[PDB]
Amino acid sequence: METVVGLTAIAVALLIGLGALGTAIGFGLLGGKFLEGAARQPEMVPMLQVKMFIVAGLLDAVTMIGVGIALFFTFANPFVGQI
Amino acid sequence: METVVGLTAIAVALLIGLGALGTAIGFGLLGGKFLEGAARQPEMVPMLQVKMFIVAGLLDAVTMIGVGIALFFTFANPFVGQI
Amino acid sequence: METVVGLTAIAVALLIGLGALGTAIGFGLLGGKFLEGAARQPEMVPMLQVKMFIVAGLLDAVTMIGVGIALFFTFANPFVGQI
Amino acid sequence: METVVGLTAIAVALLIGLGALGTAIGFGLLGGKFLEGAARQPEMVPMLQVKMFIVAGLLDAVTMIGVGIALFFTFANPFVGQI
Amino acid sequence: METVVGLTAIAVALLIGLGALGTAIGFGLLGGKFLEGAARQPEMVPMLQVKMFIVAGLLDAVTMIGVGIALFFTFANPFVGQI
Amino acid sequence: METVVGLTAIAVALLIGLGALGTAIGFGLLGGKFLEGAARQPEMVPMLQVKMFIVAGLLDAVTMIGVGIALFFTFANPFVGQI
Amino acid sequence: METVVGLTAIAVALLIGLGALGTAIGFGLLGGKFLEGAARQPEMVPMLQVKMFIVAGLLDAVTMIGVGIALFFTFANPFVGQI
Amino acid sequence: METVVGLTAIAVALLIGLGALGTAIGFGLLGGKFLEGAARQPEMVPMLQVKMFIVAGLLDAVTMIGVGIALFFTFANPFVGQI
Amino acid sequence: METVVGLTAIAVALLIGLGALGTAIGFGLLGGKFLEGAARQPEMVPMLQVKMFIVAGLLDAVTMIGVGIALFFTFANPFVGQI
Amino acid sequence: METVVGLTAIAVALLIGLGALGTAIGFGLLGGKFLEGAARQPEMVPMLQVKMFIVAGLLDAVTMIGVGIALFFTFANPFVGQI
Amino acid sequence: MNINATLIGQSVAFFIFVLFCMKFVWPPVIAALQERQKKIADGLDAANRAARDLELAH
Amino acid sequence: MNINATLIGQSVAFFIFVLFCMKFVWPPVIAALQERQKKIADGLDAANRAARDLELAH
Amino acid sequence: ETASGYIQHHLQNLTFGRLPNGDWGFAHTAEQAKEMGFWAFHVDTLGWSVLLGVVFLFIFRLAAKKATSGQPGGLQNFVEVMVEFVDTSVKDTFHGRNPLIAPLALTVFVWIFLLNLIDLVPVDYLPMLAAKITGDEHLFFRAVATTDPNATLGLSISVFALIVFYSIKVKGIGGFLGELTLHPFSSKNIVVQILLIPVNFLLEFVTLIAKPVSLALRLFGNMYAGELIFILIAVMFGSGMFLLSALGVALNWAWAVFHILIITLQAFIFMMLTIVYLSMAHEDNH
Repeated sequence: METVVGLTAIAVALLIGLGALGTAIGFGLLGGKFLEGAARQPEMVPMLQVKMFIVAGLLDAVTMIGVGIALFFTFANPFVGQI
Repeated sequence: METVVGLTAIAVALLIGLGALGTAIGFGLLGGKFLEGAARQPEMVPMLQVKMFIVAGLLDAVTMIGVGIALFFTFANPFVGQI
Repeated sequence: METVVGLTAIAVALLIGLGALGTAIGFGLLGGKFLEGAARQPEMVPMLQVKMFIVAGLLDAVTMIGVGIALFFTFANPFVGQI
Repeated sequence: METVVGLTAIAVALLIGLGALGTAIGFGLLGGKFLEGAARQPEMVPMLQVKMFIVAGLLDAVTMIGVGIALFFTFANPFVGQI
Repeated sequence: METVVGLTAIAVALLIGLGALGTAIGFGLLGGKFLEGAARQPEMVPMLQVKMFIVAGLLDAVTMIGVGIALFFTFANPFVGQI
Repeated sequence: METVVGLTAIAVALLIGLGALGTAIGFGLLGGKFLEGAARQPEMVPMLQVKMFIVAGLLDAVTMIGVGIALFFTFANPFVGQI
Repeated sequence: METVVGLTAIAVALLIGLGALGTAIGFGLLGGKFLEGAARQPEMVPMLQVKMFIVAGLLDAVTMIGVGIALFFTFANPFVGQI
Repeated sequence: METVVGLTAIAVALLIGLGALGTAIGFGLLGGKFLEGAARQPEMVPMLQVKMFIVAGLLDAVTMIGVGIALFFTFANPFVGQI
Repeated sequence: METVVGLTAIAVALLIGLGALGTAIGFGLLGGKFLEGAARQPEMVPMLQVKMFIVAGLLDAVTMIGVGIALFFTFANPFVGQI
Repeated sequence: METVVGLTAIAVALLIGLGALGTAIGFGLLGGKFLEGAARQPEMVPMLQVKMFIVAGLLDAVTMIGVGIALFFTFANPFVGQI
Repeated sequence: MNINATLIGQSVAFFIFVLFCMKFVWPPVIAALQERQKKIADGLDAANRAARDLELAH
Repeated sequence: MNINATLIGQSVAFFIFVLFCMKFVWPPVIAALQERQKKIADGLDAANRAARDLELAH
Repeated sequence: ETASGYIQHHLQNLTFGRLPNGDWGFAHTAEQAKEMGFWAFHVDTLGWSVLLGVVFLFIFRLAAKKATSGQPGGLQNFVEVMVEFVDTSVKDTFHGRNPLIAPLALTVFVWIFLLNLIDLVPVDYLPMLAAKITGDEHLFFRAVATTDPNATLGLSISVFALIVFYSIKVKGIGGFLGELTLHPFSSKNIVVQILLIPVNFLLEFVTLIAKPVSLALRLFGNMYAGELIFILIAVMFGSGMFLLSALGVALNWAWAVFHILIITLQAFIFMMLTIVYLSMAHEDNH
């Protein structure tokens, strides 16, 4: 019992920490090019801002599945029930 | 049996975490080039958007095979049956 | 008890440690293009500064969730209560 | 049997997780150059598309050998036989 | 306590070590663009230096929380109390 | 015996996973520059292709040794006998 | 205690090694831009060299805190006690 | 006996896996620039190939050492004699 | 003593290994910009070569502290003296 | 006796593997700009080639300490005599 | 998961549908599009020839 | 697990999704096809007018 | 009943095998199904895939059999749009004269789209109606055909048979083996060429075998994760709590709207990869 409970605290840290690492670097790559394109054509900013939020939905797609399975492991536990 | 169950919680975290990390950095690269391409000429935005979704299905391919197998190790369990 | 408590200290270090690593790299990628845009178009820096804070909220979305959960694990550990 | 089976769930998570990580970043690098080439030369899109899918065959080849041996370790086991 | 304290020395190394790694790489990216802008147009330096310090605050924000928690776990210890 | 057989299962996942990660990123970089050159100079495409394959041979050389030894450790085992 | 003492040798290695890794990569990015600026504007070198040392103070800020704590855990020990 | 033999499979996997990762990424960077140079000046390609092979020797030198020590640890293991 | 001595081998491997990894990547970044500058302005080479050694001193500073501590932990041991 | 001999096999894989990883990526970066400079200035290639060898000596400096210590631990193990 | 003779049954279905599609679905539809495209091309070319014929009358 | 409860929940969600597609995804597709239907009609009609082209015999 | 039992029931296909009980025989439990050999068919998956294949083929034949040439009718207008789109995609990717590629691309796209379309309806509507009609409250039944590895492998292995067939038909047997051993590397002398033939085969054979496996797993992955996430969202309502049910309906709608992109992209990408892979079996790239 103690090993499954202790190894699920670390499984939650890997699920949220690797998602945090990827989402923070992915928005630095996408947002750096949004500020560079907004300097190139400042009249197209409204259009580029909508196209950036469409891509933001694609970055935070697999990260929200992992942040949702990681909150499921802290308030419920599918492994503990398996003894 | 507790070792197989505890190491399955880590396997699920590595399997979703490395997918969340790869998909967030991979779309930050692809998305950044899409916004940069949109800045050169906004007349081609509709065409470039269609090309981005054609690549989004190639980029997010193996990351969904790991998210599917990870949700299949939490509810069903191919390792418990093996004793 | 010690294996649940000891592995929680590592879970906490992974939650905020990976968050610090991703936000510092992400703000170097984002901020590097903000200084380049300000050097090319100095009259647009008031606009670029507002556009940067819209990306900063997206870059810190999953990282602040990790920090919130890390403090929760340190002062109200949800695994010690699961025996 | 319990250690060989519990360490095979970690082996599978590394085969599919490292392959998911490398192909999502590789297609973000490859596809990011295809979207720029499609903007620089609007008439070259049909040629660039067929040349990109040749590279896509090289990029995921070794990853698919790893997603295939991982599915073999998940539904069969060459190690359990070694006891 | 042996296990709790032992694993807390590792937790502190991960908190300060991952924070140092991200902050050092982040300032390499941010600072590289500050020198590029300062060489491109030298009369912009008074402005670019202040803009670099605004971004430096966001860049180190999570790293400083990580160092704060690392010195808290070094001289005080929440996990030890849990017994 | 079971620790040698279990660690061999991880050794195989580590051999193939790192090779998959490396070649997927390597071809994203190489192939990305091939599409960039093909877009600017469409007359050079038949020549650049031959040259891309020259490099593809060097890029996979160590990776093929790695997956070859990984398959060898699954169908045969030089360690189990060493015990 | 044997384990408390032994895990501080690994804590010190992570704390100095991750700092060395980040600082070595960080100065490659910052210094590479200093040479690029110096070749473009030889008359600005006296100013650019002083600005590089401003950034160098922020880049190493957390790495030196890590080295200070790592030497503290080597010649003294806050974890050896509490046991 | 089993720990030394088992941990040598992990040592062999790390010597070849890390070498494969570096060589695959290294040739993606080197080859990417060779195709850019070949597209720019197609009259110099015979000269750029020999210059690329000079660099290829330096790039794989330590990787060849690591795969030569990994095939030595695999056949007639040097650590088994030490105990 | 066995686990303190055994974990000191890994501590030394991490100090020199992470230092070697960072210093080799750091000089690849700094070195590429020196050759780019030498190709653009061959008259500037005497100055650029001296500025490169000023940066090389900052780049290797923490790596040499890591290698110095690693040789100390090899021929002497501050952990073994603590039992 | 066995954990020191087991862990020193992994310590050698870290020293050579991380060194191989860093130098292969470092020479990909350094060599990529050598070919770009030679493709830009065909008459300067004999001058750029000697400058690349001066930088190669800095890039591999710490990596040669790593492989030197790795071969010392393999044949004249210094930790197996301290237990 | 379970790999079964289902993939043989699926392969048989794939070829039967593709062969029927090639012989009885695609040719009649592309023939209609080609006939229409010829009528739209002729509708401009014959009209332009008839309009240009006036130059001979002049 | 209330099986009936699951059915009610899925039913409500499906109803909302169908409403969205009917008032969001259906209008653009029918409009696009009807516009093509009109372009073809204009093209065929214009060819008929071109067919009614006569040259004066003077 | 427990939620682990509901999820484990949903992840089982209707299987048939010649058991000794009688000529006709079906699996009544998961263990009894897994115990059978490779000579047992998933009847639900063959049933839905054949039915939707015939539906696609029938609605297109109803238009093709009465094509007006002039002004098109409501159905013919839609059928022409699909043919025009596929022919454009083929002509932009392939420059040859093969009459099989366009009918194949249209069939592959529309069939795979319809096999995925039955996933948008509530996941336990069809299984309960099938159970009630059959008279067995514990019957196994899965509607979505692409969530079974066998359906996606059946599609890719069949495409691979065409890739190998055309390659051999135009390059010749000796030429095809030649591409796998004489390219990408060649030399003016035999002593170097003999050292390159294993390297050539090691590059070409690996990159050839990854084509059927990638097509199947790329189609299976997104679809299997999609059906499984709907089964997990359905368990959320089973708890009976009001706030948890309100979250479940919002997530189900958001996931279904996101799935309208996935259903379209996987069908389109399988079509494009099929056209591209066949087009490179009629040309040379070394």
